[PDB]
Amino acid sequence: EEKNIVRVFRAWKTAHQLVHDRGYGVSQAELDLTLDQFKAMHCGMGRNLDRTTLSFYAKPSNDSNKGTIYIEFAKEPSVGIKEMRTFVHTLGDHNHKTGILIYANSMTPSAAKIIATVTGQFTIETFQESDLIVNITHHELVPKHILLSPDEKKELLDRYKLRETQLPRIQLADPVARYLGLKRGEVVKIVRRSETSGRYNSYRICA
DNA sequence: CACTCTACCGATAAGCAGACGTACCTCTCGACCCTGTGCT
Repeated sequence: EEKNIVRVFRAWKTAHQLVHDRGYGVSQAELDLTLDQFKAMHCGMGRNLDRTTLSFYAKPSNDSNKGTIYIEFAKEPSVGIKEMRTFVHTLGDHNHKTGILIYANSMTPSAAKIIATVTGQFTIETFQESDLIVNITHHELVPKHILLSPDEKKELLDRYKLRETQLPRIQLADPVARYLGLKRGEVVKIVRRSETSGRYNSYRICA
């Protein structure tokens, strides 16, 4: 019982960090909470976690072009087509451009088909709770990934006289690509340490 | 308009087979059968 509560708290804080990293607005109070505060703000009198209140949303911080982002934790342990349609409806109602759905156990394939069905209208990204318990970008092995704006990508390609296919590649299913919400064609500048040069800048296109 | 019996395309793995293997060099030694048919 308590284990599920602490797991959902960890996933929820990780989702808040994920939102803040992508460039959306998350108040420092939200980032710097504690387990007890989460219990107070999301658990009932009987301490039973209330999955209705696990959803939140955020606004872009420095790029007003981006739409609002909406994050919801699946009420049912396994997401189905019914809940996928419900989530798409919720996204449409409030005009949320981006939507992240976090489920616990599994998600059906025909439910996944809905993501491609509405890709032209909304961008929907799915996470498993276990994929957000620990923030991977805080790992020592993970170097600093930074999304490049289209102007900076164009600058890089023109400087190296490159084609997008000639850059190193990063998979869309890459954990850090999913953490950063990378779409196909977007380039990430990765800053790394180096035994030889001290610091190194690699560039990977999402593909 | 609550149900529970079959249609579905899905995914699941399942057992399947098929596919691969250091470098360069020196030398020796062994290599079809079976039966028609003209010849004498």
